[PDB]
Amino acid sequence: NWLGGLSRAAFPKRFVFGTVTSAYQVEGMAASGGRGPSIWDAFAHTPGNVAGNQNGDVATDQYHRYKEDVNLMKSLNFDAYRFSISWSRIFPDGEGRVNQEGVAYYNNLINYLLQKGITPYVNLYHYDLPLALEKKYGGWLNAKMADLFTEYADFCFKTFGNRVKHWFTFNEPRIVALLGYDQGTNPPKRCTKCAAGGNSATEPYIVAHNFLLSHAAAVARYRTKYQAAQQGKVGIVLDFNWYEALSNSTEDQAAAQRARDFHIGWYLDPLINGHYPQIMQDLVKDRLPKFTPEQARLVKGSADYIGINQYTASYMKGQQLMQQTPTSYSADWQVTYVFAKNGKPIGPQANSNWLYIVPWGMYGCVNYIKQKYGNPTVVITSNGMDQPANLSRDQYLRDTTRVHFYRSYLTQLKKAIDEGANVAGYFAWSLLDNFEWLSGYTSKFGIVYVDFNTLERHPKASAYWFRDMLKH
Ligand SMILES: [Zn+2]
Repeated sequence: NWLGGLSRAAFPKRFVFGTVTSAYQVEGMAASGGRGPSIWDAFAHTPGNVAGNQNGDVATDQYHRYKEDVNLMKSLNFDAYRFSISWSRIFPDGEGRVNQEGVAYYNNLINYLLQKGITPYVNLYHYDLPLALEKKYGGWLNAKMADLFTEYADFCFKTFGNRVKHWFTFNEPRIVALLGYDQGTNPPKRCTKCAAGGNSATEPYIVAHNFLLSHAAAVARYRTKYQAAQQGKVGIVLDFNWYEALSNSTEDQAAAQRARDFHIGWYLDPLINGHYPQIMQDLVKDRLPKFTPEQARLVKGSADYIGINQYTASYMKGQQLMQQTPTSYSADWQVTYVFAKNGKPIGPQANSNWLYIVPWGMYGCVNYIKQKYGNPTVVITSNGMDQPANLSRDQYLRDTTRVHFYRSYLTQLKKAIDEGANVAGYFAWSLLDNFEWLSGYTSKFGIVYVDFNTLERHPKASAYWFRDMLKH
């Protein structure tokens, strides 16, 4: 049947299903309601940076329409909603003066969600550093971010935490490090070649270290000041795409494992075990910052659950490990990407070139975390695929590839859970077609279509699929 045997009964009791957005991608009102600019506002307003020179000034205008969108997600039988708070909408300069109008918006959103029986899962940060902090402090290159982020987090805990019980600090710090400071294609556009400056061999590691230290500091503040009264939880969201050895050779299996360690272990080994992966210590050496014993003890165990954003999988081919002049975080892995095996592609691509449709990658990732890291509580915090630009409304709505995508990926997640993986929830990226970063409005990830001329919402076939699967 079109559900393929899936329903709430096929998952654990009290398993959480939700949808996901982020502030800059859906809110709009980017320069209104008292919001200060983020590094993404500056980046997107520069000609050439985003597809079609588009930006998030208006986006889906969820700022004005949030009750429509909450009504819709309730009608589709979701239990929860993952969204982010824009740091610069609360603190336009990232520190100092509070924008009360911004505070009121998130109060209103949170209160309506609760009124409608949808649990808020709230991210503090989703790529959108206040531009003032980038300019004044140098953003995530500066260890002072720990203090700056903790003060912002403290405000959010105090202001919203009597109602919000499920927090995340960051979203995919690996992607910030990779695209912001290795390749230099996302803000602040730093890299060895880059006009803005940078060093692709050192800066990604500095940035990741500062995310880990800031996460740990924010959680320490939660636990020492707020947790007794509020009784909520705080985690982090990490991307993890699967790596499969191209062959059973020792060198191909070692390559796939190196890729896992440089991708997810970079954050998970510190968060679970209190140190960076051994292979990273061995290869990156003095370019990898060292936690002091005290810092390592603050980072270890500092995530109450691990959010995983899972989309795709790649084959990995190995090589003899060589002594090499450092060039970049990416080159440090000493692996070779491969997208076919035995003459067959690993899967077909969605609209995004990096997004190969590989449902068994979901099982791969979840099983791996279960087996390697002592089966921590995991929440799938994003999973989904995109349609291309320029389709007709009805073409967007008949999204049979996305229906197949969710049925297959959820069957694979179910397989892992039935084998004992401690997965507590699953969140579809995205509730709505939205501003997809460098792709702007040319990539459509939503289970709900948004007409970007009229701003009208129309649920796609995949939205009705969820509604059917999730009925109580
Ligand atoms: Zn509006």
